[PDB]
Amino acid sequence: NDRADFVVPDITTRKNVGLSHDANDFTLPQPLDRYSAEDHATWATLYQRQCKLLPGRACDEFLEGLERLEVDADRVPDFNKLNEKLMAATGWKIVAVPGLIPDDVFFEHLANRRFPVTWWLREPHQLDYLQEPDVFHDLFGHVPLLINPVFADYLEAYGKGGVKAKALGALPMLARLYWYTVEFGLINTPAGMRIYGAGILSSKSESIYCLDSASPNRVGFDLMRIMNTRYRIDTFQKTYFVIDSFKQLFDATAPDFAPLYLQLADAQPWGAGDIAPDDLVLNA
Repeated sequence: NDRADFVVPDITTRKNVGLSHDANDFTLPQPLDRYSAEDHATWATLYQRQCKLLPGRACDEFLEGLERLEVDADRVPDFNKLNEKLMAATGWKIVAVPGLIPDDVFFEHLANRRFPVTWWLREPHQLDYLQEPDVFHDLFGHVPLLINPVFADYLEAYGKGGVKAKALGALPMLARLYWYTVEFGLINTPAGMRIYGAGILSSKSESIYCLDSASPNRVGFDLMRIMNTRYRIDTFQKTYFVIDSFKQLFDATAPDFAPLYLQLADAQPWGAGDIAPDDLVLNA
């Protein structure tokens, strides 16, 4: 709009009217009075649809975590109550945030075993991986995996490294690492390829596509390749990275990343659909 810019408000803005958030850490008390009977039914529908698709697809740790933490199947979970179990089982807790938050705020939470969860739920007509993460993507997609202590330690170390990053170019590199592991990672298991990425596990379409399709590349995890690989947000992934164990992912954070950012700082990144000379790729 020329000069008098009227725009479509995003869902984050509409849902948070009248609500405040901490100026420093972006947290707020979860607004339980804001979920309508309709939102509880949307949660229940999403949860049930994913639980029929996950067998043979989600890694075993994810399934066990959903069982052990008893994530509510029938309504949006009460964060405080879930935290009673999550803290005792893993040392982590979730904190409510309004929607997207600055990277530095996000790293500081992970570094301190706090996983930020957008509190609001998508509306009825927006059932598959919309614009902006919501409570189902954030809570259902990430929280169960924290039950694996190695994956929880990976996230804590990932956060600590983000807190420390200063080199220009470090942020896009860390964003690609997070996207191709925590959001869209696959893991090879004795029983076949399985999924551990939150952006996949909370999405009906991604859950099916990542293990069924011939078009995408499935490449073995390689830290430096991933930090130098672009990703697209509004379409199915063109490459998925596969780990062999959560220990391999954790061990990847062992080195201090400072020298790695400098090494990649002037590199042209790989396209999201490219295959690099040093990749090991899934056979067929």
